[PDB]
Order: sequence, then structure tokens, then C-alpha cells
Amino acid sequence: MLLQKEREEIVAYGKKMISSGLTKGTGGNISIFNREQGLVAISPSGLEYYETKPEDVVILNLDGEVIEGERKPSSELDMHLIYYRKREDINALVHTHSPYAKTIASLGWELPAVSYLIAFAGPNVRCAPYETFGTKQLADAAFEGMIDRRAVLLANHGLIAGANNIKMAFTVAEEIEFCAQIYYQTKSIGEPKLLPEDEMENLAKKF
Amino acid sequence: MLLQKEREEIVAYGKKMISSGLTKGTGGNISIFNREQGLVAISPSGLEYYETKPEDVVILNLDGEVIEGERKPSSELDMHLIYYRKREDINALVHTHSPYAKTIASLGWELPAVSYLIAFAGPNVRCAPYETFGTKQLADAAFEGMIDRRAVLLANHGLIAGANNIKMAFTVAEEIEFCAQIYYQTKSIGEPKLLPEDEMENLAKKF
Amino acid sequence: MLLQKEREEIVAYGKKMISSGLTKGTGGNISIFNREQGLVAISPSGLEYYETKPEDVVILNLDGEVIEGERKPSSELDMHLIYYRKREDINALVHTHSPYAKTIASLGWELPAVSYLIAFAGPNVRCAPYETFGTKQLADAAFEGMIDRRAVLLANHGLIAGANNIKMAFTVAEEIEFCAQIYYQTKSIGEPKLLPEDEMENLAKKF
Amino acid sequence: MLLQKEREEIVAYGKKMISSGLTKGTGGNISIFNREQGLVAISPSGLEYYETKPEDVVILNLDGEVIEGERKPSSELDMHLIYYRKREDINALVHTHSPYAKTIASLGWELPAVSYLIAFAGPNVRCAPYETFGTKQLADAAFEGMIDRRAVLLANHGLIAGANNIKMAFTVAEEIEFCAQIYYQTKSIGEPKLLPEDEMENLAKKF
Ligand SMILES: [Mn+2]
Ligand SMILES: [Mn+2]
Ligand SMILES: [Mn+2]
Ligand SMILES: [Mn+2]
Repeated sequence: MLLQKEREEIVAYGKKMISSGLTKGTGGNISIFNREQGLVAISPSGLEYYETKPEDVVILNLDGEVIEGERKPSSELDMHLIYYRKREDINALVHTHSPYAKTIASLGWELPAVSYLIAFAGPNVRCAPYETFGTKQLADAAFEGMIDRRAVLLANHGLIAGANNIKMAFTVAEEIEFCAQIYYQTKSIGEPKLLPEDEMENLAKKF
Repeated sequence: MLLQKEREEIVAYGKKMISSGLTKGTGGNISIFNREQGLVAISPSGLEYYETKPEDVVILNLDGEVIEGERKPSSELDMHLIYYRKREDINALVHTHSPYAKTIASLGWELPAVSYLIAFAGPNVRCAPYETFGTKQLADAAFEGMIDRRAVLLANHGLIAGANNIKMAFTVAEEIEFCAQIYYQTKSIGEPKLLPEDEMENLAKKF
Repeated sequence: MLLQKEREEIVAYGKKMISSGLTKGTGGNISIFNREQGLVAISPSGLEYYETKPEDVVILNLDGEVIEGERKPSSELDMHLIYYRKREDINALVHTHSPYAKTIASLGWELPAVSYLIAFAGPNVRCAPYETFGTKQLADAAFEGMIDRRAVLLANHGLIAGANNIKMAFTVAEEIEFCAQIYYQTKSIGEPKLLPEDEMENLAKKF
Repeated sequence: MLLQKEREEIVAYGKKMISSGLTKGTGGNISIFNREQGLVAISPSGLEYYETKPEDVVILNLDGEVIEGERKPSSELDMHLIYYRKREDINALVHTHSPYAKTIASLGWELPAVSYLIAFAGPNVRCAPYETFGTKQLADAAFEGMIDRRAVLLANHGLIAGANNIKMAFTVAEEIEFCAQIYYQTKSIGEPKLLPEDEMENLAKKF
């Protein structure tokens, strides 16, 4: 099959999404870009992650046309494709429905520098205002909210994280969910101390 | 045995209830309707879900009489039977004692459109006022609270979800518990943004 | 060995304590009374529950003297023995360090009728004021706080539950921890609705 | 290999960190001091705990020079070495990124005597003000914050715990995380009762 390495990685990390508590049911989705071929591997729509085999992963071109695979691709494919067209620094995307990130997103709040781990995404994580799932409007909002960042919150929906490879993309998703938990819990009982912008700059270097 | 497929499904999804954190101990219960025969498979009362075998599932008719099985049927059988008599769009029911739904229910609150996932149930989820467990009064309150919905909260008790089959019924139960977690956490620290009614209408179509 | 059935049950339910999230490390302890012999089986002090074998369980008489076993008995043995001396309706005790019960206990609050499941313990669960762990003062406070109940909260410490056998004692411990979670979460965002005393009386019968 | 017993212990307890929910990803780190040789075993930087083998553990001297091992040592090695130079009562350290401790630390708050379990660390746990991860400034702040204690909170970062051996060090880390959960949850809904200083003195003896 085409993009065999990518296909296996998508199956592996999809199970890891369920396992890590980063999603419920068949929510969320994962993609990996093969920059040499201009091909995108993406999780299939509505399938259980532990029932998903490499053959079930769908291969698309950057026009969004199916090149290999009989499964329907993720309904959120437009939100994946835009990053592989309009930036060149992202080769893998992890979209989650994780509870603490979705909590902060459902308030419409940004995630500020509550932890040094925020630097996995940038100096902060923005919240993109609501757009209907599976639309080009959501794809545009997600991209715009993530400019010069590796993650963005999606209002009343979840989070998407991107990086140079799938290992780092998953790490950003997991560590930003953890940061959202800390922000949620601190705000429950007080006002968290935040790291200053020059330190976030410093941390960007050290990471 | 009668309703063999249904019996196995009830054992499988009952374990999944415990596994998913949707219940504690022997609380909660599951039923599946065979519309062709007018027979209902239901979980047995007070048995551990991982100790429950297909033979332990009880088969009832719509009058509530036992047709096959020696176990006592769920004490909440009346709350199951009413949906198979007074609607025709539900063929499976999942009743849970899950913590975030039970939290919202114990405040006596409705669950509003905090997430697009609410559309699994409808535009919102109502809270039925308290009635004693295992009574016809609770069965009536649950049904009335769930009119034109696929789920309802039960005050100081839990949640019940229904759908055209057991896979979708479980999905509604799990996704509505998740929505209740988001509502609980957002209300802990602020006021969540809610989706407008026309969008919930739109989402009802897209789902 | 003496009380072989009891010894095996203590090992089994001790693992279940760790497994269920009802304790951390070697905290907590379990006892089972053999009323015919006047002998008490109790978990050993400071041992890991998954490393504990039936031979490690200690057998005491009601004077608190070791009858069989070389391990040191639980440091909280006095808090167990008092129930087997001063009541006759309890034959097994589960003492937990579970997070939501310990939360309510550390505020010094009672647990009111927030759920019909409270009836596993009684109309409510009292909070015994603080006494040093492993003392006769704590044993007295626990007993007095649990008069005409099957569970009591221990200020800044945890919970103890008792019943006619070990299966029901564990059930009380688990369901009361769950009720404490509901109380904690409802109080986080509002004021829970409570069940009236006549209904708790009714539920006492139905259980 | 040198410090073989220590190497195996570091691999075992590192997995236990992930398993127990005391860290995310490759965050956190563990060290064990061999006082007879003046050698320190420490977890390797940036490696997955379930992928870490005893050969991957790094052996350092108290000057911070690598003596055996080809992996890069933990980026937080300075924060480990200072305890083995400037005290003589600590032979093992567990550094965690656990959620409730990190919550209290991100408010800049001390952890007071909310539970008798606090005595695993001392009469309270201080919060060291923020310093950049992997620096000598953080090492100094951590040490100073932990004077006459077995644990300290690290602002916007996590916790470190130390004791006479690795079993007790892990226990301090786990029990102090649990105490932080209780403090966080009590503060969410009220004002916890605290144990008086003379009782914490008493508990220091009894432990
Ligand atoms: Mn999504
Ligand atoms: Mn129920
Ligand atoms: Mn205890
Ligand atoms: Mn760290």
C-alpha cells in the first residue's frame, strides 16, 4: 500500500488517543503528510480506533481527492488539509476531544502560560470561535487561530495540534491537554501565577 | 435460547458500562427490544456485570411477564418497558449511574447545548424530577422527560439513553456523560458559551 | 490455617481497594469477624495489597491478642475491634482512604441525602471529629459517629463502612465514596437537591 | 554494570511514575545515590519510561560528570545532585509532574496540614518560587524550599520528594500528590480544617 509507514503510525496513535483519555468513541482524528509525494494519510470516519487496521486509513492528495482506500475519510479532512497547503512546518496533526482542553474551549478562553509546558505550543494557545464540525469554515478558523503556534483550541469542540512529525504532534496534544487541566483546576480555586513573555521566549529556545 | 443475539449484546455492553466508568457495582441496567417478536431482553437485577452470562439475561413480553430466564429481571424494568410501548423509535436502552450526569441531575438542572455532541440526544437534555427507583412513577417521569429526545437525566439518580440499536444507545449514554463533564467543569470556573437553537437544528441533520 | 475463608477474602478485597481507587499505597485496612469462634481476621500493617498472601492476614481475639500470624496486625485494629464488641450487626469492616470521602471529611462535613444510594449507609453519614490514627480515641470516635449507621467519615482521614458480610461492607464503602463524589461536585457549582427524611426511610426498607 | 541494583530500581519506579499518574510523557525524573561509592544513578533525559532499560540509566559522580552510560542524563540532574551534596539524609529522589501538586504549585501556595499524611513530608510542604527548568537556579530554589522537609512544590512545574531509600521517596511523592488532591478539592467548595502544629509534631514521631 501507499504510505505504509504512515498508515501504521495512524493506527498506533489513534489507539493511543483512546488509551490516553484524549478522546471518546470515534471522535477526533489523525493525519500524517508525506511531503515527498504530496500525499496525506488520514484516519477513517466513524471507525473504532481499536478496530482500525492500516488498510482502513485513507490516502488523499492535497486537493482532497481519495487516492487509495475504500473507507470514507475523516469528516474533518478539510481542517487537516489546510495546514499541509498553507504552512510548510507541519507534517502531522492530532485532533482530540479531550476534556480539559474542551472545557477551556467551551468558555471561549485562551490558554495562557500557566506552565512551562505551554511552550510545546507557543507562548499561549488561542481559542478559535465556533464553526460547524466538518466544514471549510472550521478549517479556516482552526488554521487562523493556530498561526505561529503548534496547537489551537476549538470552541465547544476540542483541540488540534501539529508538529514536524507524529510523535511530536501527539506530545503537543497530550501536554497541552495537561496544561488545560492545570489551568482549569487553578481557576477553580484561585488565580494562577503565569510565566512572563520573555521566559516563554527563553523556553521556546530551550525546547 | 430466545433473543440470543440480544442476550450476548447485553452481556457485552454491560461490561462496557463498568469498564467505561458509566456505573458502579451492580447499578444501572440495559435492555434491547426485538420488535418482530415483541420481546425485551433485559439485564438481571443485582448481578455483577463481569459475572453475567447470556443465560442470566431475562426475556420479558411487553406486559412485563417473564418468558425465559430464571433470574429476577432488573428492578428498573418498568422504566424500560414504557419506551417500547409508548414510542416506536427506540429499540435499545442504556441506564447509567455515571458521575457527571448524576451531578447535573442532582442539582435538578437541564443539560444545555454546551457541545455539538449534545445533538446525540437532541437540542438539550431535560431533568426528570425525583421519583423512587424501581417504580412506575419513575418510569412515567423518565419517559415524559425524554419526549422528542434520546436521553434524559433522572434527578439524584443518573441518566437513561435510547436509540434505534444498542450501539447507538450506548454512544448516546457515553457522549452525554462527556457533555455533562464539560458542563460541570465549565460551570466550576465560569459561564460556558452555548450553541444557538438553529445550529442544534442543523447538527441534528448532520448527525 | 484458622479462618481460611476469611483470610482469602481479606486478600481479595484488599486488592479490590487498590484497584477501585479506594486507597493509596498501604493505607486503609480490612477485617472480617467469625462470630462462631469470636475471632477476627485483619489485614497486616504496612504491606502492599498485591503482595499480601492469606498467611499474612492476622487472626486476633476480641481482646486484641494475636492468635495466629507472625505479621504485625493493622495499626488501626482498635477501630475494628470496637464494632465486634459493642454492636452485633456488623461482621466485616472496610476502612478506606478514598479521595471524595476524605474531601468531605476534611471539611468536617456530614454527607447528606444527595443520592438514593446514601441509604446503603443510612439517612446520612456523620463525620467523626479528628483523633490520631491508630489510637483508642479514634476507635471511640469512629464507633460513636457510626451509631445506627453502616458508615462514618473520619475527619482529615477517610471512611469506614461495616455490614453483615464483606461483600456488603465493600459495597457500602464504594457506594458512599461515589455519593461523596456527587456531593463534592454538586457543591462545586451550586446547591444539590436533597432527598427528604421520609423517603430515606422508605429507601431503607426497599434496600 | 555499576550500580546495577539502583539501575533496575530506577527503571521499575519510572514505569510506576507513568502507571500511577504521577507524570505525563517523558516528564519527571528519578535518582538514587550510592553513598558508599559516591555515585548517583539517574534516569536518562527524554526517554519513554516503558522503553527504558537498566543500561539506559546514567551513572554520575557528585561533580556531575558521567562515569558510565552513553545516554544523556536527565536535564534536571543539578536539582538531584544538590541534595546528595548538601544534606546527608536523602539517598533517593522522585521528581514528578503530577496534576494536583502542580495545581497547588501553580498558585504559588504552600500545602498545609490538611491530612495526617502530610507528615510523610513534614508539618507542611513549601512552594519554591519559579526558576527555569534544568538550571542551577532551580536546583538551589528546590533545595532551599525543602530544608527540613522530604518534599517541596516547584512553582508552575511539579514536585520533588526525597527519602532514605527509593521505596520511601516514591511513597512521599505519591502521598503528597494525594494530599494536594484533597487540598485542591476542599478549597473548591469550602475551607478545610487543618491539623495543629503539635499534632504534626506527634505524627512525625508516630510515622
Ligand atoms: Mn472533532
Ligand atoms: Mn438506576
Ligand atoms: Mn486510615
Ligand atoms: Mn520537571
